[PDB]
Amino acid sequence: TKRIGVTVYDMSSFITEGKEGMDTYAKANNIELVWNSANNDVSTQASQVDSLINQGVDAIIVVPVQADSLGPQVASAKSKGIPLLAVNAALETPDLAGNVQPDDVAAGAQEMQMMADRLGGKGNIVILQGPLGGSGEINRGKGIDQVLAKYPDIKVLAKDTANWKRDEAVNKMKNWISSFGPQIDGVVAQNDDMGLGALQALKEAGRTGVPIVGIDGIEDGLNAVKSGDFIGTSLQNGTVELSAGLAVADALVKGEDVKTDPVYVMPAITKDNVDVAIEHVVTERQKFLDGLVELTQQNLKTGDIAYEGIPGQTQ
Ligand SMILES: OC[C@@H](O)[C@H](O)[C@@H](O)CO
Ligand SMILES: [Cl-]
Ligand SMILES: [Cl-]
Ligand SMILES: [Cl-]
Ligand SMILES: [Cl-]
Ligand SMILES: [Cl-]
Ligand SMILES: [Cl-]
Ligand SMILES: [Cl-]
Ligand SMILES: [Cl-]
Ligand SMILES: [Cl-]
Ligand SMILES: [Cl-]
Ligand SMILES: [Cl-]
Ligand SMILES: [Cl-]
Ligand SMILES: [Cl-]
Ligand SMILES: [Cl-]
Ligand SMILES: [Cl-]
Ligand SMILES: [Cl-]
Ligand SMILES: [Zn+2]
Ligand SMILES: [Zn+2]
Ligand SMILES: [Zn+2]
Ligand SMILES: [Zn+2]
Ligand SMILES: [Zn+2]
Ligand SMILES: [Zn+2]
Ligand SMILES: [Zn+2]
Ligand SMILES: [Zn+2]
Ligand SMILES: [Zn+2]
Ligand SMILES: [Zn+2]
Ligand SMILES: [Zn+2]
Repeated sequence: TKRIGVTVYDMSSFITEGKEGMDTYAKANNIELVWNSANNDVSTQASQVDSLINQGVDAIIVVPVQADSLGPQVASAKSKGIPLLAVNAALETPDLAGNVQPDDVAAGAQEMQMMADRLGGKGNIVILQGPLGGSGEINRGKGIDQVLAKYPDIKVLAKDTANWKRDEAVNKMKNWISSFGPQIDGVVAQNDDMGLGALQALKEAGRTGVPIVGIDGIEDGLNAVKSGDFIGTSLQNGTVELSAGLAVADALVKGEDVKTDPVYVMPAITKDNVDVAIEHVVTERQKFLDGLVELTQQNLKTGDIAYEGIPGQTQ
């Protein structure tokens, strides 16, 4: 019955894994999802919002390219009574109908504290950032900086974007390896994708056992934690977070009272608990999807939208 449009920045590993979850929720709830991807381009995303408005969809979910963007389109959707939600990354506009977000400051602090722990509070690092001007970089960078403020003996040799992408991270890391070589004691990657690119560059430079930390717990990232290629990651299960987003949108379409601003808090993943994340994200995905609508509805009541039974979460 209901048609809900989705426009995402790009089909990143996080979004790709999460789409299966969103689609599972949609099928169970008589929602037709209209997928669009913006190729990392603000103007393309603006065009996709506008087309969804024109089509007269029941609701619109945006996973934005840039935080300071889409004002006219958000205004337009609100003026026409079409609920528009930001999910996964943030917008600056005051006109959202909902706003379903990770605590990216906390995630950035958590990854940086994993590295400080690994390094014993001393060493030189490099930092790979998400797309500049996206809330992911802005907020993960705040959290990283909060932790760096406590470690005078940790030095950042370089920071730059690799736009969430593995192969851009390979190239950036190759430049830094050329510039700074075995001065690099660790890599702090704002997502798993970029940390995996950094791993590849290090491997090619003959360099083994350099600590790397990531964010997301995508399939390859979890495998890296399990093998010791990564020191850890922070779980951002897209199947859970994106279906939470859709469930808030569905509730708005239905005129239901709902928490419109829930927060996804990413649990720490290490060798201690990685096995359970691997079951849910990698090896028993279909089983996890079969439980997702029920999980989503339960979590919507507590507000704890990240809960999925990972060791360390609230029991
Ligand atoms: O900022 C929005 C992005 O989707 C991030 O949440 C992911 O961690 C990137 O892999
Ligand atoms: Cl993937
Ligand atoms: Cl699917
Ligand atoms: Cl598949
Ligand atoms: Cl599908
Ligand atoms: Cl922390
Ligand atoms: Cl803590
Ligand atoms: Cl710890
Ligand atoms: Cl050092
Ligand atoms: Cl050292
Ligand atoms: Cl920094
Ligand atoms: Cl690749
Ligand atoms: Cl390649
Ligand atoms: Cl690669
Ligand atoms: Cl993956
Ligand atoms: Cl903790
Ligand atoms: Cl599948
Ligand atoms: Zn699949
Ligand atoms: Zn699908
Ligand atoms: Zn916070
Ligand atoms: Zn902690
Ligand atoms: Zn610690
Ligand atoms: Zn050193
Ligand atoms: Zn900084
Ligand atoms: Zn590659
Ligand atoms: Zn190569
Ligand atoms: Zn994946
Ligand atoms: Zn919780």
